[PDB]
Amino acid sequence: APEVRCCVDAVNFVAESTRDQEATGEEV
Amino acid sequence: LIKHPEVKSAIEGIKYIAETMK
Amino acid sequence: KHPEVKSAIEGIKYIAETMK
Amino acid sequence: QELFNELKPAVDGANFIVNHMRDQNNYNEEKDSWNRVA
Amino acid sequence: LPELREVVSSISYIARQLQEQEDH
Repeated sequence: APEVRCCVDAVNFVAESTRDQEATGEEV
Repeated sequence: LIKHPEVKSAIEGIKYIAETMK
Repeated sequence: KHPEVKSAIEGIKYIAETMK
Repeated sequence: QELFNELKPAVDGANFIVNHMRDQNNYNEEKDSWNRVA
Repeated sequence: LPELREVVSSISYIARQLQEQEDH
């Protein structure tokens, strides 16, 4: 179902945003 | 799962989180 | 058991460990 | 359906997380409105 | 299903942390 696709994409987007915040925080 | 309102609310919630942080 | 679902699971785990 | 009964705490937690995020965003929006008034 | 159990544990931990933040 498309639900699986978009929910997985949203969760992955949140994970990558967290990773970017950690990398930015490591540079600071 | 499809008929349950809580699962749909949770799905739309994760969509809301993703869009708001974007 | 697609790679994307496992990636999402690992992302949830990463969020939990980050807050830990 | 043991699967849904076992996943129900996860659904409740996700809904709680969503409600927390929505309330926080509304709070921040009202703070922004006060900033614009200032 | 260790993956789903780990996901449930992570979600429950996240909710617990946010509830602790709410009380604080």
